[PDB]
Amino acid sequence: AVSKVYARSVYDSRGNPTVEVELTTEKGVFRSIVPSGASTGVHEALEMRDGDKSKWMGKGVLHAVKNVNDVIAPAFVKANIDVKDQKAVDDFLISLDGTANKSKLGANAILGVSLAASRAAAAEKNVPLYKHLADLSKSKTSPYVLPVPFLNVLNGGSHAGGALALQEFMIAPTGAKTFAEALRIGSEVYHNLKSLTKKRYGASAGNVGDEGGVAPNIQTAEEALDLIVDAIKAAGHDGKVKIGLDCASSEFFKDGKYDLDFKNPNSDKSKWLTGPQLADLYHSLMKRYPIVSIEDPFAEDDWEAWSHFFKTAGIQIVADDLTVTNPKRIATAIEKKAADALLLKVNQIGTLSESIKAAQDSFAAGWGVMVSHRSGETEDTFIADLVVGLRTGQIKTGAPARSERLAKLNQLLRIEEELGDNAVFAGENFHHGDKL
Amino acid sequence: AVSKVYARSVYDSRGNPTVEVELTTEKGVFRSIVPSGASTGVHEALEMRDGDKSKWMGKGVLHAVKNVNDVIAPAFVKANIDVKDQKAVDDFLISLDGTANKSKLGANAILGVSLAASRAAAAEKNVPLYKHLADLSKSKTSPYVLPVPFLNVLNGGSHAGGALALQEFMIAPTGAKTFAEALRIGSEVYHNLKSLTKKRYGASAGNVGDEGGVAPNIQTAEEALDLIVDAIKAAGHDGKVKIGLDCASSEFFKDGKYDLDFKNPNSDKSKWLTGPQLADLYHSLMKRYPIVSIEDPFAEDDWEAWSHFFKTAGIQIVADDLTVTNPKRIATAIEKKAADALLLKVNQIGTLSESIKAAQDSFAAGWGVMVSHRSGETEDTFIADLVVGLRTGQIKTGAPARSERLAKLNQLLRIEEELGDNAVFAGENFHHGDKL
Ligand SMILES: [Cl-]
Ligand SMILES: [Cl-]
Ligand SMILES: [Mg+2]
Ligand SMILES: [Mg+2]
Repeated sequence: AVSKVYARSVYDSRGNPTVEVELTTEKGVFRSIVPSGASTGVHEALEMRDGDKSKWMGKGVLHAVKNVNDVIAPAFVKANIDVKDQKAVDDFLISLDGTANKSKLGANAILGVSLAASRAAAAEKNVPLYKHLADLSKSKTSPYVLPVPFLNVLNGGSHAGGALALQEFMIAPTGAKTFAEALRIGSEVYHNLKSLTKKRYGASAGNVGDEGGVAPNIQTAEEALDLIVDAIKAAGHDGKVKIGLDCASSEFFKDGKYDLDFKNPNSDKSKWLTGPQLADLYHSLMKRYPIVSIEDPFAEDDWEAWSHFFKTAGIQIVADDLTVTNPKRIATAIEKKAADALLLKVNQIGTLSESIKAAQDSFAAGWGVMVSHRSGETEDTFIADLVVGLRTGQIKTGAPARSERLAKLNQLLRIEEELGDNAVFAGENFHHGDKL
Repeated sequence: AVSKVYARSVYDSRGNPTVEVELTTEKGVFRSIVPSGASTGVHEALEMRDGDKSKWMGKGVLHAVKNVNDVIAPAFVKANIDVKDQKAVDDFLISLDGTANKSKLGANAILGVSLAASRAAAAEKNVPLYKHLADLSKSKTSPYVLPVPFLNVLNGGSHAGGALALQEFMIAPTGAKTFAEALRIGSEVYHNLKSLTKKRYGASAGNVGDEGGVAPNIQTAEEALDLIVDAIKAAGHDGKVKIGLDCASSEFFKDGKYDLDFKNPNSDKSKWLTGPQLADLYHSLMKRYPIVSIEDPFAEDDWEAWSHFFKTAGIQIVADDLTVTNPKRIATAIEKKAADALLLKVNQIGTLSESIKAAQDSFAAGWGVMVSHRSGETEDTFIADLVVGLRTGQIKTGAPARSERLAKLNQLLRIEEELGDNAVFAGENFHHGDKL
């Protein structure tokens, strides 16, 4: 029985405010912190921002906090809802908002409460969070599955100087026998990579981006890939570590063509590519490097490009901007066979219930689900329990640097330990961890 | 009653393993993570590192962990000590190790249990951690004092590629009326500095160092100071934000002199300074900029340079490498009137009791105490409660970026809200927060 609902403003990993919510019941006080999403998006749930240029550069969340304290709290408390019933909880908040995009209350206000309720329910049931999550999602818990962590290690695209258009380069320690082992190997690689970067690109090159990876001035994709290969070798993990890529192609998509030199204000339209030309480029890289996952290879609305590439690509293809954790977009993607893996951002949708259904719908279609962090994260470890609870076998939660990232990885080490014999590391079979 | 003591290996903010301890009592499970120190030091407690080049680059903490699990645990559990009795707990641990620098068990194995114990005691007493810490240190609780945060924003010296010899540039929002307000102001200036840096030094300049600050290629101290002044003005916080510096002079101390171009292998010995010459340089800066605190202005053993500068300097003078949170070093510094503020790194000593005694000893001599994070931090927020419990009025815990930093800052916001009328923000009187 919830006796109180309260919110306050706290800071995310990048120094911007975000919402923190507190739910109190007879078992104690349960908290959740919302990562940073969108205030102005077409398909996503909207996060409410204060917009007062006089405070926090216009990024405050006092309005959103006020919605929780003064709008949601009274009603919720009065409603006397069973927190164990996540669905009723979420339906309640949704109805209160009454908008399709949670634009009345703000998706940041709604979500905080959604997740806190889950924490409360787990305490009530006297079980760990991931177990309660497994219950809510009807996932197999015999055994449970630990995910392969896709570690951000190097960044390109809008995150760095240099011509390199591809946004994220990650490592996936699929060859490990345990999560703890996958994490150690991953950390060794990262360290080796950091050192090589400093050596070749200069000390300043060691500074990290929002997610903990480095971002030297790289000029080509081969350059970056070679670098990573060298780090794996140096760490002595050849054959045990694969590469994941986030092309974030919507950033260089122009006039139906893809500008690989989008960084050049003077890019040559002559050289811009068509989706098929671009597809051929990726096929080439795939043939030369151990790439096992590719996210957003094509633009958000370029359905045709995605379907074409999908037909002949043999690795996991992840949809991020193409689907924006949106039910309608997911349905379209599925039907068109545009990809086979969905990057799940709880905050893009706004409630635990909807998030769960999105994953379910995805699994039902034979697709994988990569649970993901946001660039502006917090010390909240929810996602760690979520990836285990949904049994996806794969998570994207930053480099093995910056505590907003590590906090999740650490929670995973904890979970694995606790599960003992009752859990398995997804390893090479991460694409379908739910079916293991 | 403690029924179990357990340790595991987790990762610090830099991706290095560290020790995590958990203690169980009838009230629950209590945990703590140790920040990263030194496995080698002449005066600090020794952190135990595995040294196996085949794992974690030689940084594992399996041995330290085995020490907790196989040596400390059994003995601790059988001892049946009252956790409320912090002295008994620490005495027990110290004796068990039997060395003066905790080199048998490792300071990292010891500290974890010391801290965890404090958490369990707070729960038993049914009070927030900061209150228990207040009780333990005999601090004044009416009202309580929230500290001024010294936020790292820009780095030089070892941390950057320009000629700048000084290591840390921090801002301290003394002019705010509340901790929350000081934090908001602090964040605004940080954002503004980041923009300006990217603008003048290039986008790559926006990447952060270990502690969340930027590290552009700055050539002079004025250059850096003016940048900060500009950031403060851009943010509209003129007069409310002060500057704290960490010269880390030991880094450029050589042969009795101070080489300000130590980064240059071509430093001209004819330009190396004497303590008094260096003292003059600092005086000039203090004249031109609003510097209210200077850390390690002279080398760790250069007692004479320190005492002399101290005579004439009218600002807080902080001791770091000079004291290494060591009782003998502190006593010496006090006696020689070398500084008036001690940087406290709990991990440099190894136990909570000793840390408290060190602050007490410092307060007794009229000095201030700046509670500090380590470069390798964690999601553990112990230090936030500690600064409040010791009533110091000043904490050094990184830039307002990277969750291993914000976690503490966010913890303070919570403490502040909880205390309500019962607390006050140190503001301009941070030097003597204990006597406020
Ligand atoms: Cl994001
Ligand atoms: Cl340190
Ligand atoms: Mg993406
Ligand atoms: Mg220092």
